[PDB]
Amino acid sequence: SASAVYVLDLKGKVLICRNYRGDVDMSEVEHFMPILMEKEEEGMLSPILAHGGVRFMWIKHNNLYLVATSKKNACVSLVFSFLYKVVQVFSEYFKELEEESIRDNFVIIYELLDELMDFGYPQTTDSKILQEYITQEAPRPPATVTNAVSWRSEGIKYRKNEVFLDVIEAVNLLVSANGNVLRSEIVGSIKMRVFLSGMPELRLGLNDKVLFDNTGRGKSKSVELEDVKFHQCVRLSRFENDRTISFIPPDGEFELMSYRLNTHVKPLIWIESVIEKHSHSRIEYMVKAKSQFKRRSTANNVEIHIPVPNDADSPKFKTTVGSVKWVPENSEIVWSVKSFPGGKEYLMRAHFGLPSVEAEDKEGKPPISVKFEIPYFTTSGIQVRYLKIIEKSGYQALPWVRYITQNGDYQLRTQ
Amino acid sequence: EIFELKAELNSDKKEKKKEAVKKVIASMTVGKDVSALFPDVVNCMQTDNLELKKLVYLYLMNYAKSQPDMAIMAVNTFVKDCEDPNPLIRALAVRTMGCIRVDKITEYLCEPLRKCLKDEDPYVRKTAAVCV
Amino acid sequence: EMRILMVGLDAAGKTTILYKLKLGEIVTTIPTIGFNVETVEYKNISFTVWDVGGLDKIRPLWRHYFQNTQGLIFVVDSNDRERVNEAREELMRMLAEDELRDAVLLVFANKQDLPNAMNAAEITDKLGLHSLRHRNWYIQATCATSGDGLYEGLDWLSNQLRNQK
Amino acid sequence: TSYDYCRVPMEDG
Ligand SMILES: Nc1nc2c(ncn2[C@@H]2O[C@H](COP(=O)(O)OP(=O)(O)OP(=O)(O)O)[C@@H](O)[C@H]2O)c(=O)[nH]1
Ligand SMILES: [Mg+2]
Repeated sequence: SASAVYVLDLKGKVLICRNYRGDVDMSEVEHFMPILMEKEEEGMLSPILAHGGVRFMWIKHNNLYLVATSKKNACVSLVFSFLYKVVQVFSEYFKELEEESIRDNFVIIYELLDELMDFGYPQTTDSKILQEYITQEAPRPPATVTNAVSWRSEGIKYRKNEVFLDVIEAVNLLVSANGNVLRSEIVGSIKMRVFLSGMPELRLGLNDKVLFDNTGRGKSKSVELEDVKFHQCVRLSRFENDRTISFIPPDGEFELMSYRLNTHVKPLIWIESVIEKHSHSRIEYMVKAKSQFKRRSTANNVEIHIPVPNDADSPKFKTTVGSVKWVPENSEIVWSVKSFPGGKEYLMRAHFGLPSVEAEDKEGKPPISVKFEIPYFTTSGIQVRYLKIIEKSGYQALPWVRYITQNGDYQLRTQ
Repeated sequence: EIFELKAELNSDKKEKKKEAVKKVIASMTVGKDVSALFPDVVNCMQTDNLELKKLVYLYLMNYAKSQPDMAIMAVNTFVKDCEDPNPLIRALAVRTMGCIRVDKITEYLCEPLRKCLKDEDPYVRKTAAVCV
Repeated sequence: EMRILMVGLDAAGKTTILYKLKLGEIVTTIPTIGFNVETVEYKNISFTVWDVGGLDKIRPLWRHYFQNTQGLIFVVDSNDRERVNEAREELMRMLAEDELRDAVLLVFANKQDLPNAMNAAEITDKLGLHSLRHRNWYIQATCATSGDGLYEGLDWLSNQLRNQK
Repeated sequence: TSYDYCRVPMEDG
């Protein structure tokens, strides 16, 4: 129950303001950045700032503090998911989100912040449905805003009827400093690109372990879905009954399902390293990179980052495969190898200098974090199986799919 | 300086008052003290255009407490705008009726809100539900 | 092209004859708390009409159209002899301004379908319209549901506006 | 989209 949805600058003046209830006075926005500094410098950097009986919830985009005030007992995750959905809607309109937009596209953004919320309540937050009655180029509102099926306005027609599925692996990993796996989980996300005609219905075929166990085919290759969180479009009770993903799809880009399993198959890229940190002289990185997966796939454009001392100097990089640039902006090396086959080992040996006079504060030990990406390969073993198009017309659509293996936060610890 | 803007506001041409109200809410965006421009932007409100009345509703919302005595001159326009075939302007007038926090105003605002409760198109119904 | 008002005491029929001039209808109208504005394209002159109601709390709210104001129409309510005295005092309170001197007067004798109403000369006697210096005034009998006398007042107004052939 | 797609069966009854 926000009382004023704010967008501030990085200083503390108002880019755009939109109050609803009168519970928070408009003068109360002026205290936000001093409270931010006075709570940030003492370890209490919290998303819920406090000013007497007036609270401050906020998220931080690149140049923007989407501040959301409240005075009573606000439902908090409501307001934060409201603010992230406002961020995603504005990124659907304005492909970048800066101060150049807000102080100049203020014709339409006040109307958006009138539409999204009344008396503190998020009510109509789909981007595509908000497009067809809020334009920057007005009729009656579409009934899709009022209708139960609220993410697909009827009357959409394309000449062909293409549906593109993108299955994205994102391996999260955190290997400890001894050489063992702490956590090998996989956050997978199926992102679909749907161009269909009318009001269709799709039923997705997965090789689920649970659906095969309800059928009687849990002895072939299947995926153990430890948890799945679907989009709003999937009728969840039909999934609760017999693992059935029934949904009226949206138009264009959307995220279908956000699953999260565990997998005790080996890590994809192994990073053994040593650090001979001689004091006040130099440092050595005899790091090796082997791949545990099969010898058929190729890892595109990997970026094996290794954090270095903050004030090192005169780098040398004797490699065998792949370029190095030393990036002192974040004080990191970026060991990049473009074409990376499976099962091979590429060795790299760096060598720096280090200052004589020691620093005032210590530097911290950030982790190695690689940025690999592999197509046509899944570590999970998940395969999509079927996708039925249901339509009163009845036609031949073309469901296309590809398999992407990426990283999530693929960190490996250092010494 | 603002007398020039009030003179643009007291014109009769559409593309003058549209730039006038955009200049008013551009001053209100950075928070320039435009509170003396209340009693004449109330006049340039009953318009056929829709991208303009959202800005005037925005001005009435942001300066409702600011002019507690002059704010009576919107209620007949509210009960006119809550009687339209296009439901968007009705529900817009409804969700602006509720945010105006003046006790002298809310005396006359009950019966059009009652009429907008039992309306057909569910947009204004769910908007009047929040206005309750 | 020229602007005009319709002010006066409440329930005098001014919004009724306003929307009768607009569409040609007698529609349901509440007692007017805020304002009304329409436009009437008559004889190639758009009569921009600004109604301000006559409730007791909104009678001090007349000055905020009196900035940049060209004309005036003061609609009386003939059937209220008790309220015509305070209507005259409100009229003189309006007519005692340094800003309203370009506005000509147009009194519509309204609701002239009852025998309790006065004729178009007795209202002049009750108001004292002969003592109006710098005021081009003109009385006319107007009825709402029939519509007679409205366009005669618009004719006299159009004679006041243009100064040509 | 330099990674090219593959076609899945539609019905799989
Ligand atoms: N019989 C009859 N009744 C009339 C006539 N003209 C006006 N009335 C009555 O007078 C009432 C006046 O209606 P309005 O026009 O809304 O009142 P107003 O003069 O605008 O006063 P406010 O709305 O308060 O500013 C109407 O409801 C009618 O019932 C008429 O010509 N004949
Ligand atoms: Mg009236």
